[PDB]
Amino acid sequence: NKQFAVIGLGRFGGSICKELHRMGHEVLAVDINEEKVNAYASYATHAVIANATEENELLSLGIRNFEYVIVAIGANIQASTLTTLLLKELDIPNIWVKAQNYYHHKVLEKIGADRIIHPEKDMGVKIAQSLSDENVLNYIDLSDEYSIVELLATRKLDSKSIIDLNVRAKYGCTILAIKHHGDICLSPAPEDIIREQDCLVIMGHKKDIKRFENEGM
Amino acid sequence: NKQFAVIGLGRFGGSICKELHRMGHEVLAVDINEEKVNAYASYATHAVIANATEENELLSLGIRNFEYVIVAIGANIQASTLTTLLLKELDIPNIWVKAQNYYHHKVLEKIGADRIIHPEKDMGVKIAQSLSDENVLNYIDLSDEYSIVELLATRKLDSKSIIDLNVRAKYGCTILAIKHHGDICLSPAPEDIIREQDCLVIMGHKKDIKRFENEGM
Amino acid sequence: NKQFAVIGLGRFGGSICKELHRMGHEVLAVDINEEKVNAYASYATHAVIANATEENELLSLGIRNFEYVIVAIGANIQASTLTTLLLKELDIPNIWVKAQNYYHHKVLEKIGADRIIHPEKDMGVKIAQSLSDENVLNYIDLSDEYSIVELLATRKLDSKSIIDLNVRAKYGCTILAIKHHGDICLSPAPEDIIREQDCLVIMGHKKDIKRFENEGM
Amino acid sequence: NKQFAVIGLGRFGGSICKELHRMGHEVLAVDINEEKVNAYASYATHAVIANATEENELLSLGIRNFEYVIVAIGANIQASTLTTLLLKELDIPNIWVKAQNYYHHKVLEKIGADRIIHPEKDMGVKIAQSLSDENVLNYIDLSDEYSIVELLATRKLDSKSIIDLNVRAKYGCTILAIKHHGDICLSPAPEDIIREQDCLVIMGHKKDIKRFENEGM
Amino acid sequence: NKQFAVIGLGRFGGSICKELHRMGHEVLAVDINEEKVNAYASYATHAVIANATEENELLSLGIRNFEYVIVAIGANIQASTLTTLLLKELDIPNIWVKAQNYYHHKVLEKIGADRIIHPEKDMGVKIAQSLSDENVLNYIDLSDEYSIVELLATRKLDSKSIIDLNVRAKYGCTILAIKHHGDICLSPAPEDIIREQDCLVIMGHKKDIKRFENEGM
Amino acid sequence: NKQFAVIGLGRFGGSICKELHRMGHEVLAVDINEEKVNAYASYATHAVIANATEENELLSLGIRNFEYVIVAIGANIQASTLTTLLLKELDIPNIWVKAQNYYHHKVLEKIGADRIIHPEKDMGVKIAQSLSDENVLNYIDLSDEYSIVELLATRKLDSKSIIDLNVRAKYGCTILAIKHHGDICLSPAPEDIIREQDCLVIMGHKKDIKRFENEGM
Amino acid sequence: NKQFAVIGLGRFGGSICKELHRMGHEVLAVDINEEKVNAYASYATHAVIANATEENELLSLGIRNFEYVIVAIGANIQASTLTTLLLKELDIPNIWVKAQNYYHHKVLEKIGADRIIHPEKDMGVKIAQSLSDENVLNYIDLSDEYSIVELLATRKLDSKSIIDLNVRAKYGCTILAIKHHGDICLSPAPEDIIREQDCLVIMGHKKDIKRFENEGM
Amino acid sequence: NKQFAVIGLGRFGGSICKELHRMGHEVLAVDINEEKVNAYASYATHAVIANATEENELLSLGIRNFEYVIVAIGANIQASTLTTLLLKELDIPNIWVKAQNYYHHKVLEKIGADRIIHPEKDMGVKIAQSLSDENVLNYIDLSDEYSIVELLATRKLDSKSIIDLNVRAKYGCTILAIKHHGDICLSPAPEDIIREQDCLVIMGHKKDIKRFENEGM
Ligand SMILES: Nc1ncnc2c1ncn2[C@@H]1O[C@H](COP(=O)(O)OP(=O)(O)OP(=O)(O)O)[C@@H](O)[C@H]1O
Ligand SMILES: Nc1ncnc2c1ncn2[C@@H]1O[C@H](COP(=O)(O)OP(=O)(O)OP(=O)(O)O)[C@@H](O)[C@H]1O
Ligand SMILES: Nc1ncnc2c1ncn2[C@@H]1O[C@H](COP(=O)(O)OP(=O)(O)OP(=O)(O)O)[C@@H](O)[C@H]1O
Ligand SMILES: Nc1ncnc2c1ncn2[C@@H]1O[C@H](COP(=O)(O)OP(=O)(O)OP(=O)(O)O)[C@@H](O)[C@H]1O
Ligand SMILES: Nc1ncnc2c1ncn2[C@@H]1O[C@H](COP(=O)(O)OP(=O)(O)OP(=O)(O)O)[C@@H](O)[C@H]1O
Ligand SMILES: Nc1ncnc2c1ncn2[C@@H]1O[C@H](COP(=O)(O)OP(=O)(O)OP(=O)(O)O)[C@@H](O)[C@H]1O
Ligand SMILES: Nc1ncnc2c1ncn2[C@@H]1O[C@H](COP(=O)(O)OP(=O)(O)OP(=O)(O)O)[C@@H](O)[C@H]1O
Ligand SMILES: Nc1ncnc2c1ncn2[C@@H]1O[C@H](COP(=O)(O)OP(=O)(O)OP(=O)(O)O)[C@@H](O)[C@H]1O
Ligand code: NA
Ligand code: NA
Ligand code: NA
Ligand code: NA
Repeated sequence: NKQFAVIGLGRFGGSICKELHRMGHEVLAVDINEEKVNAYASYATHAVIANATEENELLSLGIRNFEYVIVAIGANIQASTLTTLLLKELDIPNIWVKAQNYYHHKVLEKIGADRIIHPEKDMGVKIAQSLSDENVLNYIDLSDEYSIVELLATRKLDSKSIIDLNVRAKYGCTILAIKHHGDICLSPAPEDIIREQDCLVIMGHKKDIKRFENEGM
Repeated sequence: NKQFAVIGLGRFGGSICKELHRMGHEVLAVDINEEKVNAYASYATHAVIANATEENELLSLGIRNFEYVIVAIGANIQASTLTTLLLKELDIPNIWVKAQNYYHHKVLEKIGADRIIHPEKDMGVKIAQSLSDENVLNYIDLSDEYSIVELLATRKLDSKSIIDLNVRAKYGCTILAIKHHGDICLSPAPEDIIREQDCLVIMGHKKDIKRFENEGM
Repeated sequence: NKQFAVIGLGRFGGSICKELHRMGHEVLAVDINEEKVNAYASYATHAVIANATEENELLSLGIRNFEYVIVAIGANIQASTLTTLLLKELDIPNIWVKAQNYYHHKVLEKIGADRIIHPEKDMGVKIAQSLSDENVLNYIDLSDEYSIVELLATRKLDSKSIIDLNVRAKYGCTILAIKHHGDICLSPAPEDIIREQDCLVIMGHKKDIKRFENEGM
Repeated sequence: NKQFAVIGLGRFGGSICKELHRMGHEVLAVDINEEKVNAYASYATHAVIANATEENELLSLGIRNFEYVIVAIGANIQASTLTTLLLKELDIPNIWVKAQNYYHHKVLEKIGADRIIHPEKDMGVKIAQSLSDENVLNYIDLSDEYSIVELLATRKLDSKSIIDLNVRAKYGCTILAIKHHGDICLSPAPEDIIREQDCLVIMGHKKDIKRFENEGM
Repeated sequence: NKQFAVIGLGRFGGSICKELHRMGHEVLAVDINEEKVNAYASYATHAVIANATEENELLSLGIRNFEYVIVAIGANIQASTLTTLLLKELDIPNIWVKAQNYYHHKVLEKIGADRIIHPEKDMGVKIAQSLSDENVLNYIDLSDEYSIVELLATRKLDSKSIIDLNVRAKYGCTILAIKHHGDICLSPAPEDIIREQDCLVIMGHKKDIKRFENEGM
Repeated sequence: NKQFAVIGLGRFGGSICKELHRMGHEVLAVDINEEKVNAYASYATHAVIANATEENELLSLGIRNFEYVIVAIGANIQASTLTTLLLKELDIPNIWVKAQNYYHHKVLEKIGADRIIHPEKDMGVKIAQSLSDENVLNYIDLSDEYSIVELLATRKLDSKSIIDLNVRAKYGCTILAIKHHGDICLSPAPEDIIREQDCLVIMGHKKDIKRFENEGM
Repeated sequence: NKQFAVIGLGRFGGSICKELHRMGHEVLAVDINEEKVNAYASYATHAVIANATEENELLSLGIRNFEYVIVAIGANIQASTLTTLLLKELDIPNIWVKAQNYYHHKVLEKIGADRIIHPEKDMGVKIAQSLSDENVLNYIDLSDEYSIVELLATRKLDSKSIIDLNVRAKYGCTILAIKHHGDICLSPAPEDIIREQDCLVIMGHKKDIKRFENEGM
Repeated sequence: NKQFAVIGLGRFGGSICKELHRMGHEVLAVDINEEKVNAYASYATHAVIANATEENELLSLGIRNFEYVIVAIGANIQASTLTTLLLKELDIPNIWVKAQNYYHHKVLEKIGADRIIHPEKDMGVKIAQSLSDENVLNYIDLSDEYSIVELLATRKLDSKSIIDLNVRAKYGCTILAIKHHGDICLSPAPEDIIREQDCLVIMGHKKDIKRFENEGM
């Protein structure tokens, strides 16, 4: 019953479509280029060649049978803009659009895009964070000051316990998860040790985590 | 600090350069497009116009002394491949490369790319997960089975204590954080309550977290 | 006098610029085409080569201080849209935009265009009205029902007085003006006569005016 | 019986065709681009894909069954020129052609075009008139010195009568129409009042109308 | 001598310019192609780079004072037409124009071209006449019926006197000239003989000349 | 039986083909562009779409059933060169080729072209001769020193006889033909007169003809 | 049974395919351009139009029934690179690839190309050797110091024996073959003579051969 | 030394230039591509940017004094042909030309090319011979029947003497050289043995050599 349409098969849009189909959902792959439709037809419940900037073709797809629509056109600003305008004028509930710059974001905001995504920009900032800090594998920001960070275990952390490396007192951070040799310990007891090259999931303020990385690692 | 060289100022590479310079790192912005080098001039230490595939221009850039080199050319496969093979011939320790498809990733593997990144693919996976479940704001996967997940609160959770929603034994998860009205509570107590439209950071197995999303949300 | 800035010197925009400068107004002629800026140089106060979609060039033009800004780019939808959104971000009070189709008009509505113009459409309507009825030279519509209409005289009207063609009671209209042999009579008397190939300015309901065109012409 | 052919479907030509069809006439939409024919087929009694610069195709349309022919090609000077030459050499009674510049007008004049239209230029001068004079909504020029002008009612005109604002004596102009809240009074008696934001249709010399606008408004 | 201006240095126009300068005439070689103006520089009095369709450049060339202006642009119809209409607006007495097809010839007729030339067409007619009859070297048509024709001699004419081949009464023609071994005899006598592979200039009706070509050759 | 093939339908080639067909011959029109074949099919005994630079297509036309072949490709040097090489390697008796420059002539000479034609160049020199000498309508060169010239009769020649204007004694030229009001007198008697605007066909040395034009005209 | 696939029909690849077919082998000609397939279909046991950079098409050809595969694409570096990567990932035993530069060679080496060929470069060095030494017809290098060289017999060598021109003692080289008037003597006895313009196949160190050429020739 | 001029720096021509300069010859590297002239600057005596088809630039290069001129343009047939005809018109003694197909070779034959080379074709023949027989490393053909061939040794030949493999009488060939472990033995004795993975230089009839390859290898 729940229906997703993915217009603009690219890296972002193709990933969205393939992942939504893998999850067992109803997805329609839409693209103006025939080769992209041929490539993503195996990964969609239905795939059509449609110039989504044309109205008639959009109505022929039955764009109104879809609860969610994702305009993944991010390089052609005019195409994405007028596709989103068409979709909003056809009373589509949820419209998520890939953006290209701040001004494309402003245009999509003014025309009524329900969600605007900047994939390359967010990945750029995350990869820069992992770049300057070689210890960070991944993280998630709780706010402008707090976050949960996954770290690669260290020369200094090898064979040390959670009270030997106390963080709730020495840094104000909380030990959260340990990953060793494929196994994963959640909410670990104060007796658990950490070996080198393990995955340490910690949580707290960014500055305290950086201080732990500088002194405790 | 450190020495980063961002070849190919795109959305991804430009975000990398801007974020790295915001954190005060020496970042060399390299591109072939004059307007691209003009766009990130104030957002980098040195912004030079140069063709990265030419060995003479790479020697002119002094690229052999940089510790970190990130090429962000994804659409142009030949340029990215030859630039990566060049930098590897110049014996660069850290080479991070943005890829476009599986075969580009494999050809970067064979020529010695240190870290290959697929930004749009991972972001599409994340946004598709957020699309299938509107409650999920952000998340991070500890493995192929356990994750830390951020949720948006529901009318079904307004003014309900943490002990009322026992997640340690009813589902085997752990509530981690409560963001409310711009403030944030880390590692809360069983007596703290939940209002609607709050940010709930939980941690546990994916299936158990979604079981909560079904039963209690 | 006033401050007008005509971005996009086209046929429409070039006519605007030429006419406004003929009446002695400070008009800034802005275009990307060097030959276009060279064409209207003597027909404007300042004629500058600049890309209107670039924010830096718009700041260089001092466009933030102008009271009236008219962008005449119709064919290029993306350039017109981003220029309009730019000028609105710069808080311009009066933004007049030339449009190309309905969706361009809507996207200009959503980004805050002050007045959207469709020159070719309205002129086509007028010329089609003049085509269906060869008697109509020009006209202006007071509403969707009443108009002031200019006619070319017919052999059926040579040397016939205004009282002979009673239009106030026979059709409910009013004869307004009589152009003859380069001279012009405004608000004529019932004793003035009509010769053929004269300009007859009448006013009234469209259906009644055409009823006259049928019966008396 | 009366037949119109509209060659050159653009903004101007498309408007002409759609308006002529709305009026209940026989129109044939001709265009070299298939998409334009597909778009305007719903708005024409018949629509064909024809390269109107080719003779054979023009004869195949039966261009001789048409009393009126409108060459709305205004960007390609050679195409419009040779289409008009073909049409005049095929003994078409009325040929109306959209022009682009003064020299295209001269060429069409020399080859025998029955009417030459400059839509963008006329709209440019009219919009410039409405630009410098913010009170003018629309107008119609009776001669180089006299015209009928429609104006937006003023702060000063609110709740004032036609003898309180005497124009036949104080300015030499004639009150002609009033439009208030959707209703429209024609040839109004001296007792009618005028409220703010009403539409005031006046008629007279341009200088007297401007003096009224300066002092009386 | 005289003032010629060859606009559009092509094969035809370049030949005109080269031959006219060889005979010592002031010839202005005008073209848009820089290499074309460089090619005929030593073969003209003045060779200037200029766009002929621009009125300002034509005024810069001082083209209004030239007595003879020959535009040789044939492929580009619009450029040739506008250049011709320009030069006619500048009141040039002698305007010679190279045409490409019948409609280009007609549009040059209507805009006032003084002499329209079709070089390739006439040369094709001449070469086709020489192809149908290998005896014909060159010819000139006095009318649609009588011509002066040059023939190549045949074994059937070696050492035969002019009185032996009576052409004044047997066919009604006149033998005019005998070219033999680099020498040439004008208006020969009945006693002069003919050798093979000579140039025989005859004059008369086409049918009678070909009757000779059949019977005596 | 006699067969002509015309490859390269242009102005020159199209004229050759149309004139050869008008003469009642067997012509095959060959062109790579489909529109040219469609245009010249009505003027050829057979017309085909063939890329004449391909061998297989040439053999499929039966290029060997043709005694004469005319490569009228004059703008593409490589196409004409390799078509002529193919034709000579297929043992075609007579190959006549349109040339473009002296070096193309040399190439066609070396590869074995039977005849090389420079139509535009010859017409250029002839039109230049008619340009500098406004009296010359047409002519034919007998040698480097002698020629027959057709002239427009003169103010001075009006109503004068052939002995009154003696040329065999005063100039060494021979009176040859007179054309008056459509009639044409050949080999005229010494009593024939010449009126103004008549056509005077004279024959002799170029210098004597020029002296006659200067003094006798 | 033995199967060769030749992808990339060019001069090199076309020669490989035609020669392999002449030898009586099983060859499949693959090319993205239809005309190349049409040209080489007569010279291959099977020829198909296939975009070899696409996987699906490669599997459809049955690229796995081929023991040898030759990627003769040498101008498009990306196409050849990704075709070779596909072929190696499909477990093709022998992959021989035409290269373009040293860096393309390095890429093909890293991705696992079984053989890399530089045809133009090797022919360039061989033709340069024959250029500076006009006596060398062909040769074969045994090592960096020894080679067998074929030479054109000399003015000095005419009618001289193998002991009269002793090379095993005077130069350290070995006489190997003589070719005279089409006949060829192998391992010749000490009595054989050598005439001028014969072919002399000698073998030894490069320096001794050059000394023989300088003094003995 | 000598004077070589390499026009058209390609893979073949660039290899020629590099090898000839390595051997210390005055080589003029001529190309139209600026980057190509910049690439071989250090690998030539003089590297000049020039269009070879322009006669003026060829005179500027002083090409008329060079003894050897090698044009390596193969893809561009017209440029190569006109350059060759130019250099032949300048009476160059030695003109070597790279060809692309048979007809290009013939047109170079007809215009007087001294030596025409087909590098890719001959290399394809050689590599196809090495493909049909993996034992063949290199070879040189003494005629259409006898060759000197280099083989890779087989397990079937390890530690077998030359007299054990009698090739003079069993097959009529002669073993010439044995390369082993970087050393090389010329004209070996019957007592020398053969190890596997050695280079065996043999000489004789092709059929007899392959008979050995079958029976003894
Ligand atoms: N009407 C349309 N107009 C334009 N593109 C369309 C349309 N319909 C579908 N598409 C497809 O949308 C895709 C948008 O990809 P594009 O290259 O423009 O963006 P991108 O942001 O660079 O891509 P990526 O998602 O890989 O980051 C293209 O594959 C295009 O074929
Ligand atoms: N050889 C090169 N040398 C330097 N810069 C280059 C080179 N090739 C491409 N670039 C630059 O790389 C940038 C990104 O290239 P491209 O458009 O191929 O990437 P993309 O992956 O499609 O973009 P995005 O990063 O926005 O997803 C551009 O600014 C381009 O100018
Ligand atoms: N970004 C820009 N900045 C400045 N000038 C621009 C820009 N984009 C277009 N123009 C100019 O706008 C003018 C008109 O543009 P365009 O051809 O798209 O309009 P049009 O509506 O088709 O024309 P017309 O006004 O004659 O109907 C041109 O002179 C062009 O150079
Ligand atoms: N034979 C033809 N040659 C050229 N255009 C043709 C022909 N037949 C039809 N057309 C159409 O005529 C139209 C002319 O529009 P064009 O863009 O050239 O003019 P314009 O003056 O800029 O348009 P507008 O009327 O919107 O102001 C095009 O849509 C074109 O497809
Ligand atoms: N507007 C222009 N102003 C000046 N020169 C021009 C202009 N347009 C074209 N030319 C020149 O006219 C010459 C001939 O033009 P074109 O190729 O259209 O003629 P053509 O009739 O095909 O040639 P040919 O005379 O060889 O038969 C060229 O040298 C070109 O550069
Ligand atoms: N194989 C072919 N290659 C190229 N042109 C071909 C071929 N076969 C036929 N043609 C035709 O030959 C004609 C040659 O005309 P082109 O414009 O090249 O020469 P031109 O000398 O400028 O012409 P013109 O005869 O009018 O002076 C073209 O119409 C082309 O379509
Ligand atoms: N997938 C493909 N991508 C690109 N080219 C392909 C592909 N499949 C076949 N081909 C063919 O491979 C050939 C490669 O020739 P190309 O001109 O690129 O190389 P080259 O090294 O200059 O050639 P040559 O072998 O003559 O030296 C072309 O004819 C092309 O049509
Ligand atoms: N007229 C010219 N004058 C000078 N250089 C030229 C000219 N035309 C082509 N070249 C040069 O010749 C070189 C080779 O040309 P092209 O690409 O046609 O040859 P190719 O045979 O395909 O190449 P390769 O030698 O690698 O097989 C290029 O560097 C090109 O710039
Ligand atoms: Na992207
Ligand atoms: Na317009
Ligand atoms: Na021509
Ligand atoms: Na090559």
